[PDB]
Amino acid sequence: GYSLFPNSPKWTSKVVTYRIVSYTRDLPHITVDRLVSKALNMWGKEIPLHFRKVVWGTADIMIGFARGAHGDSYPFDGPGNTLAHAFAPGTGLGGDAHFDEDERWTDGSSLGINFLYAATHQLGHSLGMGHSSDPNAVMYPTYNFKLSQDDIKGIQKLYGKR
Amino acid sequence: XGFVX
Ligand SMILES: [Ca+2]
Ligand SMILES: [Ca+2]
Ligand SMILES: [Zn+2]
Ligand SMILES: [Zn+2]
Repeated sequence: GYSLFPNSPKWTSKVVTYRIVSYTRDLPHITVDRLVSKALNMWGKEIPLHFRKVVWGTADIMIGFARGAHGDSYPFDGPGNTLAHAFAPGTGLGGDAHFDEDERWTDGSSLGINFLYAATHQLGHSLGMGHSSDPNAVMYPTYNFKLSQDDIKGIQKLYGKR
Repeated sequence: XGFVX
């Protein structure tokens, strides 16, 4: 089933700040905002953790779209291959979640990768979930849904139950 | 992709 990260990195405060630093032309900004909020709450409802959106400066979870190299050692690779990636909880790059601008992202109303699904996966890694061996899990390593029992068991193992 | 760092 579920994986964490080695030595169970996790947010050490009850409040975790997040910021959407860069948007996609594929979607209205407010749509990315609402879907990120929905993704975070799918995890947050299970655990004693609150998310706070900020619109400036450096939040704990920095979220954004980028093409090619974007300041970490994991440059994006244009259309196809890698779609997105995210970092275990920690300072700086830890918690951050990046989406490749060279794909197409949808709110469900158009053609594209489902951004809610993808953001729930990435933000799982942003909270300290690794990949699951359970094909029903949002944290399964490969790409209308809910967290699986495995997803919920894993996140509650790391943070405890709300 | 989930990375450490
Ligand atoms: Ca961070
Ligand atoms: Ca790509
Ligand atoms: Zn990145
Ligand atoms: Zn992943």
